[PDB]
Amino acid sequence: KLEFMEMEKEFEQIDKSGSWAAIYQDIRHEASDFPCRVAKLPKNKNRNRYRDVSPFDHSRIKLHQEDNDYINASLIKMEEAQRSYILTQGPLPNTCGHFWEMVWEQKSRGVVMLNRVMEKGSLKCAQYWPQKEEKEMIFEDTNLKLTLISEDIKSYYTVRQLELENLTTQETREILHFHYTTWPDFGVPESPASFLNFLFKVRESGSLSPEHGPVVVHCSAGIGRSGTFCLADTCLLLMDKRKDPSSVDIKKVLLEMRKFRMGLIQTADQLRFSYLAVIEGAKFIMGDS
Ligand SMILES: O=P(O)(O)C(F)(F)c1ccc(CC(Cc2ccc(C(F)(F)P(=O)(O)O)cc2)(c2ccccc2)n2nnc3ccccc32)cc1
Repeated sequence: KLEFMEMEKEFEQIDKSGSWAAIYQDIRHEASDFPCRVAKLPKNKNRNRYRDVSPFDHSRIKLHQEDNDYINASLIKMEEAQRSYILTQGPLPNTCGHFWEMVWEQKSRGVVMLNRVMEKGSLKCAQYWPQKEEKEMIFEDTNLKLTLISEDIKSYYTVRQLELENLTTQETREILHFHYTTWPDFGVPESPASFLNFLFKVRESGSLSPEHGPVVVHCSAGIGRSGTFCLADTCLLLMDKRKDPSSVDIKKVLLEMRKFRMGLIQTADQLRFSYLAVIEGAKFIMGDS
């Protein structure tokens, strides 16, 4: 498979020449820009975790509710890869109900969390799901109830089964929560293997299938590690769908993705890691004969 050796040789070359930073800065400065007027309305200020991270008006997710339909969340639809994702911020203490409301309305089956719950700090996230099976939580504003059904804690991530119920209709659905616990803000996962294993667990669960609503992906701001996660998944899908893997251009795919939500992939190391996981990941998908 000389085609992979090439990419690897290229990757090695970029590593040698120390040009990941330059490649990344080139990509980000060609990023598109769109309005975020709704995110900037005075009434939505307390719904945004970060002043400068906002969903574009054209791709933001709307809550089918009365008062305010706003949530800092964006729909990323990748046409060629045949995959959609909803990227959002780690829930605020006042937006946890909106968060589950969105999961319901969009019929999402899975939630991928890539950050850690933080009570203090400028990079945090509220405890939006039950820590204890016996202590379920009710979101009064959106009339929803959620219960932890199961939990399987592993080394790099935790998989949970939750049960969400619309109190207005007594209906209930099973939501899978995949929490990668060792991914620091502005950092990279423990390792490619670790990341790929987590990603494969999410895939095999069916949470990403078109049958359900888009998987909801978030970290703290919903752009750096969420951006890295989605880019890798997307490129993997493309290398398998396309006749030749080497034809996948990380820059072009990242730019396409950035049309839907700003700042996806926050550091050059995240970009490099992204391509490293795609190289290794794609090798796996085509070699277990
Ligand atoms: O994995 P993630 O997504 O959770 C992350 F860790 F990468 C992340 C954490 C925090 C921020 C908001 C930030 C910094 C910031 C602001 C705007 C952007 C952007 F997308 F708009 P850009 O196009 O410029 O690349 C990017 C980064 C922050 C950094 C450090 C500490 C706290 C918050 N932020 N948001 N608003 C800010 C106002 C002042 C300073 C920093 C701000 C952004 C990303």
